[PDB]
Order: sequence, then C-alpha cells, then structure tokens
Amino acid sequence: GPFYLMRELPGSTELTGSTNLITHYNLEQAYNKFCDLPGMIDLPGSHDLRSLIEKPPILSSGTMLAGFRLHTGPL
Amino acid sequence: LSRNEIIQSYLSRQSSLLSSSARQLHVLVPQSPPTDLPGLTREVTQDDLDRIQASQWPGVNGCQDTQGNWYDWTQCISLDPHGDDGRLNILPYVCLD
Amino acid sequence: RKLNMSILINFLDLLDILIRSPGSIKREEKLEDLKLLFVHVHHLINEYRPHQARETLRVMMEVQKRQRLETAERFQKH
Amino acid sequence: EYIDQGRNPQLYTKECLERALAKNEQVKGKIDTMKKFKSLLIQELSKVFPEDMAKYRSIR
Repeated sequence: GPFYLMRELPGSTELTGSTNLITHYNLEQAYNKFCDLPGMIDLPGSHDLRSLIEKPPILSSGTMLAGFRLHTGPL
Repeated sequence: LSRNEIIQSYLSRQSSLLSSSARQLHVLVPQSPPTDLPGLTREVTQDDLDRIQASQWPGVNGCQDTQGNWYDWTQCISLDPHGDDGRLNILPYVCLD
Repeated sequence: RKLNMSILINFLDLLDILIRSPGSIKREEKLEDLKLLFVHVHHLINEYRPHQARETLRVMMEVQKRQRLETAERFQKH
Repeated sequence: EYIDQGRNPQLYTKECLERALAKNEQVKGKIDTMKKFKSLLIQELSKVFPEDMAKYRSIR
C-alpha cells in the first residue's frame, strides 16, 4: 500500500531561490534607478602620481603652531 | 565530474542502454501461500518431485511467457517490454558449464 | 517490486526537496534514505544466491542423469 | 579601487546589483529545469507504471 520510507515534504513555498529575491528584499527601486562621480564631483571642482599615493594610502588603510611656523616670503 | 559535453553525455547514454537493454512479457505469477517446507508443510511425498522433474511448473522449473513459449532455467529469454525495437535479453539463470 | 517503486518515489521526493527547500534537514535523511533502500535491494537478491547455487546443482544432476542414459542407449544400439 | 580608477562608485553599486540578479537568474533557472525534469519523469513513469504513479498522485 504505502511505499517504503515515505515522509512529509517541506512547507509548500518557503524561502527559495526561485522567488524574486530583490523585490522581496525591497531593493527594486534602486535597481530601476540604476539599470563618473569624478565627473559628478568635477561639477564642483576643477578636474579629477601623488593621487596614486592617495589611492595607495587608501589601499593601505597645533594649527596655530603651523600658521606661526609657516614663515615664507612672497616673491 | 566538472564538465559533461554532448559527445560524453551521448557516450553515457549508449553505455547505460547497452548495459540495461503488443507486450510480450512473462505471465504474471501471484503470491504463493502453499510453499513446501514452511507454508503448506507437505510430508515428503512424490507428486511434487515428479512435477519438479517432468511437468511444467512456472515458478520452479522455468519462466513461462505470453505467446506461449516455455523457457527453463538454462535458457536465455528474449523479450520486448517497451514498444521499441530494443529487446531485453534475460540471460540464463543457471549457465551450466 | 515494492523496493523498486519505493526507490523511484523517493527519488521524486528528493526532487521535491531540491525544488522546495534545499536547505532542509530532510535531504540529509533523504540522501541517507534511498541509500538504505538500495542496500535492501541488494540484500534481497543476494538471498537468491544460495538458492541459485543449490538449483544449479539440481539441474547439473538432471543433465548428468540424462547423459548417462543417452550413452547407455547409444551403446546398446551399437 | 574604483575611485582609484576614477569612475563613479555608483558603477560599483550597479555591478553588485547586476551580480545579485545574475545569481538569482542562474538559481531560478536550475530550479526551473528541475521542475521540468520532475514533470517529464512523472509523465513517463505514469506511462510505464500506471497503478504506482496513480497511487503516488493520490498520496502526493
């Protein structure tokens, strides 16, 4: 009658990979937006070696005294 | 394991089918409540031994068939359980010598 | 026949595991479960092996007997 | 590192979103092929074994 070692299948639709995971995870509108900030920041400033050293420090990670000791002439 | 390709998958197909393989099946055999030592317990008699030697007994001395052809244990049975050209070939059960 | 059908239906239920909830505990049971079924399908047909052994002795004896009588008859005709 | 390349990091957001949808597409596709294969298998077994697949469709 019953087959040997039948058991209960899991809950009908639990969390799977067959759902739309993004729309369930409330990330839809960001994607629908998304689908340079060097240029978007050069909207503010002029343009976008030692900047390689800036990125290398990024990859690695007495103000009145300075103004007093900043003595240098004009010409 | 890592990759299966058309030719290799078809190799798997022909190898598996050559290992494995209008009805022409064996005649079905029911359950048997009379069995000789445990079930029915016949005191050793003589009709059973004469049936096992001379007559046709389809559970003991051979496998019967539709289209009528009888096959005892030392023979090989050719059948076709599918509706294809591929024929199942049951090998002999005993293989004397 | 029961164990054949149980093997196929547990394969279908393992497909239901892989469809519905792959992270379930049951698949480990399922990947054990049909293993036990496969063990029994071998363990029953190994129990045909003494019987087959005894039965080949029987048919050998019958063939033995027949061949003796055939030679007897052959020789008597000669 | 993408700032070092001088792009927007918004491109990195776009690429993370795209890889999320790529993995979700692949996984839904594998589960869909398993669905089609289960359907085909129960069709063919119902062809070859009538009574057993009848009792299976009863029990589900």
